[PDB]
Amino acid sequence: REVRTIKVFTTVDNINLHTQVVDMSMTYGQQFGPTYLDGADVTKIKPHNSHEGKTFYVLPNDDTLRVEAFEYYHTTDPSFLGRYMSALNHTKKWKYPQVNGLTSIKWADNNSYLATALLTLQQIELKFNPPALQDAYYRARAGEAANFCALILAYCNKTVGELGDVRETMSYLFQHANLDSCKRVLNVVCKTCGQQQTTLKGVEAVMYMGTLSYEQFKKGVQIPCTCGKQATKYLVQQESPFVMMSAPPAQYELKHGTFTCASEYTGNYQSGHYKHITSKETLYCIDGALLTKSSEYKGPITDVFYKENSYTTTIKP
Ligand SMILES: Cn1ncc2c(Nc3ccccc3Cl)ncnc21
Repeated sequence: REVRTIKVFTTVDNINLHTQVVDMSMTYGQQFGPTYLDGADVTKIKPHNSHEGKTFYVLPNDDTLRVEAFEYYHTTDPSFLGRYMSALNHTKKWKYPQVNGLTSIKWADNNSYLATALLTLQQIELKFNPPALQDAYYRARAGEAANFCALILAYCNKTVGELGDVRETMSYLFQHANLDSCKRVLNVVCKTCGQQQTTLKGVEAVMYMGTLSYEQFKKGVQIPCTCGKQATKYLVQQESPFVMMSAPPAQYELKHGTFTCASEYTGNYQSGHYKHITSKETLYCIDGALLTKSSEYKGPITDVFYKENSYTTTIKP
């Protein structure tokens, strides 16, 4: 019969704010359904004076919100916002030191794979299609990386605390990147079967699993033919700002100025730790918040990133 009310804003995207007047006697839950304040689940909290004028996230439960959510995130996955908020609640508590002019993450909750991915993303040319991802990437480049990390988690369907794979993370993120112009032309040659050429576009044009060396891919790599015998696969043409070469972790020597950055993986599928090696004026090894320099580097490398623009082979088949 006596009611206290505050004004708050609800949103799915943090750009379109929708005015609400809420009753302080009931929970946010009772009023909006699942509600979050800066990542924290406030579904079962009651509105408080300090809340007046703040923005709360809600799940998209009307047509306007569904459209906004889709336009912002480019996903219709009903669990997405929940998982993002959940992740954000953890990532907002992590530390993001500047290390050698790059935003890193101090180790917490098995986040070594995310630190490595975050560092990599700052050194290759990539534009994301979902406004959420692109906005968050710009802020992460500027030093505020908590949202970006939470979004990477939500898009890769990974929970805070779980061991992650960098190659898999890059692959999922790449699905949301504009890589439509990227083109790869391959040739596979059999002394018996002949020469078979393949054109790839998009994510598949910038990724390779089986060798770390971009040079080796240009020169030719041995693979089975349908004939049963050994054929040569080699890169004919590449049009992309970068390429990613991956392989199961093995001892490998990184030579200064022959690549942009690399992932080191110590461990197996059940446990392990990533470190990031970048080529600048010398070799930097970024391990979360820790930085070491060296002229040479030899370690279990699993991904290497190289710069590219437009490459044509000099091989005449
Ligand atoms: C021997 N081994 N252990 C892991 C692994 C791998 N993927 C992976 C999975 C989880 C975390 C990190 C990575 Cl690199 N790919 C190839 N060989 C691998």
